[PDB]
Amino acid sequence: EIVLTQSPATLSLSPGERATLSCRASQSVSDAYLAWYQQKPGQAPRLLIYDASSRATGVPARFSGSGSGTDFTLTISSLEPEDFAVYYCHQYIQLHSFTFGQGTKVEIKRTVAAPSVFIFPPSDEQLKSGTASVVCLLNNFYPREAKVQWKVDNALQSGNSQESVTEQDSKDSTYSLSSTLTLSKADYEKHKVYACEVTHQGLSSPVTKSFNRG
Amino acid sequence: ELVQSGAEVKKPGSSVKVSCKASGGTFSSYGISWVRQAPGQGLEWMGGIIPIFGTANYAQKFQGRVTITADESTSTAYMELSSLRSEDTAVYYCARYDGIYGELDFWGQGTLVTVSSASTKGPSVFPLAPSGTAALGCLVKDYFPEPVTVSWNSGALTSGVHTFPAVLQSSGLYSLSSVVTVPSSSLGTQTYICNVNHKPSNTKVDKKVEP
Repeated sequence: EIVLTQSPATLSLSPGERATLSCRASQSVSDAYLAWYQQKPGQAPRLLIYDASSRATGVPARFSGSGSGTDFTLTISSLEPEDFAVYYCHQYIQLHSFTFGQGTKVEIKRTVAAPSVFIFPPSDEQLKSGTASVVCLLNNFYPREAKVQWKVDNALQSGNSQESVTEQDSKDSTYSLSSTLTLSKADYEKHKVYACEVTHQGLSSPVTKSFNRG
Repeated sequence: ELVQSGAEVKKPGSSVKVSCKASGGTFSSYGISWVRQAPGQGLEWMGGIIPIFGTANYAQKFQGRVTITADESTSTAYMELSSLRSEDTAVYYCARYDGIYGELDFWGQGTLVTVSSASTKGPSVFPLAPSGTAALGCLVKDYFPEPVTVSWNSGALTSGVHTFPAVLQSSGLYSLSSVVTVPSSSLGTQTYICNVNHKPSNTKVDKKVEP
């Protein structure tokens, strides 16, 4: 019934900066049956504020809320790297109907950081089974944007690597990334030099990590 | 604390029944709600129960498709959703609220329900071998469904540990690597084990990573 509208969808800010998130209700939820939750990646929501403005135990002072009727706000007065999270409002005026806002994603800006690059060769254990996974790690970088290209012998390989990025580190706001090249044992054994070449704005010229099949 | 049951696969058409176990027993005064989260989606309220009365409200969306119950004896509550379709794949959280208020002040850890006509497979674990700091890790390949937990040295090492989000491979099995940066000097002395647990298939495997 009561529709909560959160704004903005994403807030990209640096530490120190103020994050003010808005939550609008389709009808009055009173002197506030309104709450805010923080949801960090891989975790349950956590209560920050209830009754529009009441701070829950353990929630740091830099969090506060205000509003009544249909207009509410949550403020992180001075943003901290640990505040990377999605934030949700929740109205509970009639206990038979709980609705939530669509959330606001708070992302943390930082200084440019170079990826430390590593290459992993398949284990012998994996090879006995007839598959070769080759893993290239781009560690602790910023911003998100990176180019990982696989070089077998020296020809550009395509179409059989998957990437996965971690979420911004709670402590230093960096990303890490893995590129995994998966080949058949036969396909793997076709070539010799397996190379990972990483292009990032934290590096003056693209770094390459490689090993020779052995 | 509220302790939820392990993650499960269910086939389309069936029904799931998730447990939420309360603290001590004093969930007398408090309600228990079930909120679910579809992947990359918002929070969605399914229903609540005030246990001392065994009385349940539900969202209109989940009318007589959901049934929520409490067990007065051993202080656990249950959400049971039926006619599971692809759309019902979600993390199912239980949470505690006070009847005179309504804020969800404490939440369970979450229960992943994968609605799929696909069988449970445990993963294989392979070492990512060490290259003044050194990367080492573990590849956790070919499992179903999610999730898998990965710890290092039974919990003794947490610093510098990146465990990646799983990918879904073209085979329809998940894979993931968990890596760690340690001092180069500690390699040929400090021993490193990755502790993998895929609960849907009772698979605990501990793997040493050497160069």
